[PDB]
Amino acid sequence: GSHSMRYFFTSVSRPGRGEPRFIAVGYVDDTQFVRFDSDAASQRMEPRAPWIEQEGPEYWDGETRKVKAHSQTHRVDLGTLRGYYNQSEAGSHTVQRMYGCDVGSDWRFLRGYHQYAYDGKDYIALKEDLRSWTAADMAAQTTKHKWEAAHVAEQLRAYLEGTCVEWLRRYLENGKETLQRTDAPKTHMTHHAVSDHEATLRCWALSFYPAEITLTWQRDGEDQTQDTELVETRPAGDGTFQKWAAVVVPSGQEQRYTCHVQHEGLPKPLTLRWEP
Amino acid sequence: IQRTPKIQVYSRHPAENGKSNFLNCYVSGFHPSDIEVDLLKNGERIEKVEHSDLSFSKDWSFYLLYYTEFTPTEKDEYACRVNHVTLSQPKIVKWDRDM
Amino acid sequence: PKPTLWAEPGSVITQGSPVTLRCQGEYRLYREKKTAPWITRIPQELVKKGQFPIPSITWEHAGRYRCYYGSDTAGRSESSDPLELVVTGAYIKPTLSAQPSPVVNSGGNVTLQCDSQVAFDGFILCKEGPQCLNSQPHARGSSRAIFSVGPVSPSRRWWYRCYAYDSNSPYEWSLPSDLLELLVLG
Amino acid sequence: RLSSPLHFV
Repeated sequence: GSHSMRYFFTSVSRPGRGEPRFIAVGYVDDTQFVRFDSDAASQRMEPRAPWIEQEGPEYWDGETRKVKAHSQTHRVDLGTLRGYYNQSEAGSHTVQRMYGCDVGSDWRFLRGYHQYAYDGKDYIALKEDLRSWTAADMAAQTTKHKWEAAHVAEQLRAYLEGTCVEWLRRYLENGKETLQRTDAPKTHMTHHAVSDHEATLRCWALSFYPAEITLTWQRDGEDQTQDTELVETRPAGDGTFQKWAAVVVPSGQEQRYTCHVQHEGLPKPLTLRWEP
Repeated sequence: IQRTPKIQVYSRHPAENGKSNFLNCYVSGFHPSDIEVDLLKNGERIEKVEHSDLSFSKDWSFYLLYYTEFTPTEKDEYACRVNHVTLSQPKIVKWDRDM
Repeated sequence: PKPTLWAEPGSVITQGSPVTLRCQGEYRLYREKKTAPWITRIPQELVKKGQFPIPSITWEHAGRYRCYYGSDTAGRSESSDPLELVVTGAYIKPTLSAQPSPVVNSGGNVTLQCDSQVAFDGFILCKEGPQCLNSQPHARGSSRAIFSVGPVSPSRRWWYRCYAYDSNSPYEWSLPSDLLELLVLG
Repeated sequence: RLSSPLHFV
C-alpha cells in the first residue's frame, strides 16, 4: 500500500571528552537499511539490509561523503544552540533531525517532512506545504530567518518531491521480497490466575510485519477498552514485531471473552475465542 | 526535559528449554541517548551482547534493542540490567517466559 | 468474616529496605492486576501464621494487595481492604520550593511546587515531622505539580518532601525531594 | 538516499 523512507540523525556532545557522537540511520517503512556511526572504526555509511548491498560503490562512496558532511553541520549546531539558550560548558546536549517522504498506494508523492529538535523538544519544523517553517520557540525564529534567507525549504522540497520519492520507489523494487510482502501475526491466548475470583487473559501476536497492529478484548461482543493492558509493540530482532493485550476476568467467565486482531497480513480480521 | 526508559525482556521465538533462542531487552521512550543495558545469566553479566542502531520515535525519545543468543532452561535465571541518568541506581528486570 | 491487612514498618518503603506484610482474622494473599511470584515462596511455618516478609524490597513487590483466608470449597472470608505497597528511590529526585517564599505569616497560606526534570505525570506531597496528598500536572505535560498548604501556625512544624511518578506505575516513586521547611512567624 | 548538506541553525 503506502510507503515511506526516513532518516534519523542524532548527535550528542561529550563535554571534555572530545568530538560529539553522531549516529545516522535510514528506514524504509519499518525496515532499517543503512547506518553511520562516528564512533565505529568503519568510518563509512554501512548497509543493514540485503537489498541495499547491491548498490554500487558510487552509492557507498557518495552516501558516506554526504553523511559525514551532515554530522559536521550538526556538530556546529550543538555549539550555536548552546549559545542561543546560553548554557554552561558542563553538561551534554542533544540535537536530532528526522526527514523523509511518504508515497500513496499509487507510489506517487503524498507527504514530505523535516523536523529538528534540541535536547528532546521540538526546535524547528518544516510545514506541510514544504514552503514555510514552524519556529516553535523564540531562538528557533533566528534559525527560521537564516533558512528563509538561504531558501532552505525550496531545496528541501526539491529533494522531498524529487530524489526522496524516486529512490524510495527504487528501494521498494530492489527489496520487493522484504518490503512489499507481509507477515501475518501468529496468535495465541494464555491464562493466569490473579486470585481465586480473578484471572488474566492475555492475547498474543508474534512474528508480524509491518509493526502496525490492533489487539482488542471483548466481553460478549462489547469492547473492554478500559480494562485492557497493551504493551509497546516491540521488535523480535529478526525483523518482525510482537505485541500482547491482556484483561482481568472474573474466574469462571473466561469464555465470555474474545480477542480481535487487525493487520495487513491477515485477509480478514481474526476473532479468537478463549473457549471455542 | 528527560525521559526514563521503558524496559521489556522477552525472547525472539517462543521459549522451549532444549531449543535455541535470542534473549531480547527493549529499552524505549527515553532521553538522553546514553544508556547502559546488560543481559544477565543467573545474576552474572553475559559477555558479547549486541544491540540495534540508535533510533528514535515521533516524540523524539530513543529506543534500542539489546540481544544475545541463549538456550532457555528450567535451570537458569535470565534478566536485563538497565541504568540511565533518570534512574538513581541500576534497575533489574527478570525475564518472565510470558511477561 | 473479613480479615485485616497492614504493613510494618509502613506501606511506603525505600528500595533495598525490609518490609513485612501482615494478615490477621489458613491464609493466602495476592496482588491485584498482575501476579506476584515473591508470595508463592514464603514458607508455611509463616503462611499459617499470617505474615509475609520481604528482606530487600525491589520494584517487583510494588502494587495493590488484598488478603483472605478460607477456600471457596468450605469457607472463604471476604477479601480485606487493599494495601498499596509503595517502593521509593527508583528515580532521581524532584525539587520542591515555596511560591512566593518559604517564609509565611502566621495564619497565611502558601503554594508548594514540586518540579521533576524527568517527565512524569504523578506527584505526591508528604507532610513530615507521615501522610501524603496526590496530584498531576497543571499544564499539558509540564512535569510540575502545585499544592496549597495552610493556614499555618508557629506552634506545629510545617515540613514537606515531594515525589514524582508515572501514573501507569503509581507504586514506584522517585527519590524524595530535599526537606522543605516553612518558616512561619507568629 | 540522503539530501545534500543542509544549512547551520
